[PDB]
Amino acid sequence: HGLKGLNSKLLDIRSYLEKVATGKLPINHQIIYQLQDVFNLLPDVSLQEFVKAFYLKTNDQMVVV
Amino acid sequence: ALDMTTLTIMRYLPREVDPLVYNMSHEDPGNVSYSEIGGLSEQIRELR
Amino acid sequence: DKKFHGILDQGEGVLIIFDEPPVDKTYEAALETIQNMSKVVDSLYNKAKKLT
Amino acid sequence: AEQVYISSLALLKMLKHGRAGVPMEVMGLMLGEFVDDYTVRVIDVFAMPQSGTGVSVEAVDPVFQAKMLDMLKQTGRPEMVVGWYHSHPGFGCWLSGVDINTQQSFEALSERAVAVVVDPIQSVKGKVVIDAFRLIQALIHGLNRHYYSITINYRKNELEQKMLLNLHKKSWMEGLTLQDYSEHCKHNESVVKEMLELAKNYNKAVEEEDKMTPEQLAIKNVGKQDPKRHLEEHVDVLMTSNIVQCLAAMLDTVVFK
Amino acid sequence: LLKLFTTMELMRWSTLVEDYGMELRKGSFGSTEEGEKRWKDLKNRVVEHNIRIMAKYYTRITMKRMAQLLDLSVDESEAFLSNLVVNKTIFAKVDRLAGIINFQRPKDPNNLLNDWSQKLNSLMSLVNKTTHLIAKEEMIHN
Repeated sequence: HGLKGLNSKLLDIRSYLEKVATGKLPINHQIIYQLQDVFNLLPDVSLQEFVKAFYLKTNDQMVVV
Repeated sequence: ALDMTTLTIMRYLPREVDPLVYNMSHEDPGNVSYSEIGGLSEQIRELR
Repeated sequence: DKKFHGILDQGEGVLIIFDEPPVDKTYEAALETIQNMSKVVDSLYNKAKKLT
Repeated sequence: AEQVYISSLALLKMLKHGRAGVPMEVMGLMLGEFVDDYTVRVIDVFAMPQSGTGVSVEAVDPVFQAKMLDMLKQTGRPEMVVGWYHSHPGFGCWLSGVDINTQQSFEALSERAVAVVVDPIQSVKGKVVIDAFRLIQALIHGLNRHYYSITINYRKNELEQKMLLNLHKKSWMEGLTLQDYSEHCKHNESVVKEMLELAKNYNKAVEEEDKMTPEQLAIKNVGKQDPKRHLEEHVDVLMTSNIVQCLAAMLDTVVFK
Repeated sequence: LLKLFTTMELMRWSTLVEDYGMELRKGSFGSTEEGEKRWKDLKNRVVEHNIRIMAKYYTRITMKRMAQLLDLSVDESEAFLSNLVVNKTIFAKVDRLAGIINFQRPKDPNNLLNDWSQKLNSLMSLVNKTTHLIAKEEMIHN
């Protein structure tokens, strides 16, 4: 139910930005800032760090299961 | 206060005092001061 | 004597210290549970041979 | 054969006012229409103010009433006063004689007016208790003697329900939320630990009761807490709680990137 | 002065002493006894200050350059750091062999995961908050 929710919000922002580039997009430099901040918050990174965190965690879950 | 059918609180009250605490409290009216008696300012002062 | 958890490297004349704290409790209780169960199984089968 | 249909908004306003008044038998009026001799429909309700005394004839307030009536006219809710609700909290659904007299005062207004008794407290979450009926446990008061029961149903809409579904739904940002891990670990470490002490309990009950019957059994297990329903029940939390947490991560890692 | 200890930046002792020494001493920091004793504290507070901010920015640090930053040599530093960790005012762990001070705390998979879990949540609000604006414009725009 949450996943369905997500996909919806992303649409919204997507075609809006189009309307930005078409629908006489005024500017809203206040939104674009926030989009950027959404990207900057994007967890990358199958990094040697995370790859271990998740791994060490999943195992704990296995023991309980 | 409690209810007679619903049997729930009908209204909280305070701590009563029965019909005996009045007779010894608000009732018993003392008389004349201590001067009325004496013969031994011993206990009169001692108690005071 | 297990005081501070480290090791001496005499080659370089160094002392290493470590910050141990991994002896996990969960996994311990899990192993203990396996023991109590490994007793319950036997006792369970002790009734089976009788009912079978 | 005769029946009433009680719209949803009516019933919820009903139970709300009743449950709010505990325990002074509130009252209010019912707005609706008489379809035929076999039907009364109640689409609306409004609430009647309280008074130093319980529900009774004068409890009905004419000023208040009409004052509400016209007010609703402006909103197009024009409909007869078809009956009057009421509540007998804790005492089930029946009319006291005092309920009766008033019911008569609503007979001479309309011969088909009905009485509706709601019982807030007992009314369980399952099948809400409601009762509607008119004059001539409850049999003590002459359920069939002075008055007689009726039947009830509920006019519905596919949407109404649809709103109500989300009642016990979740939030939005929900589904992707990952409870504090570290804190979770305690559940598995603390939960598993508590179970450990039980593991031996189950062992002792199998080695013991192993040689008994059910009558002897009631003596054992009505007393203490058999460790059977504890291990099975306890495993429930670990299972699903862990799976949801494990699953949640699996999605956040792949999805959120 | 107060504005100098509010903000977060390196102090460099000498410049401070030069600029403020005169104006301080004039006020009725006194002799070389009870008052003068304050001069040593002030130096301490300065050290605690720089070492207090480095802990903010730098994830790792070295030795020499750290001395340079704190003016003090290898000793005045190691000592200042030791006293701070003893009494506890930072989490720093050294690697002695003429090398590296290490200021990063010791988190565990669980700690790293918290940051990720927390990040995800904050993003949601960016994805949720960010929705109303998009709509507000459509209604106010067309």
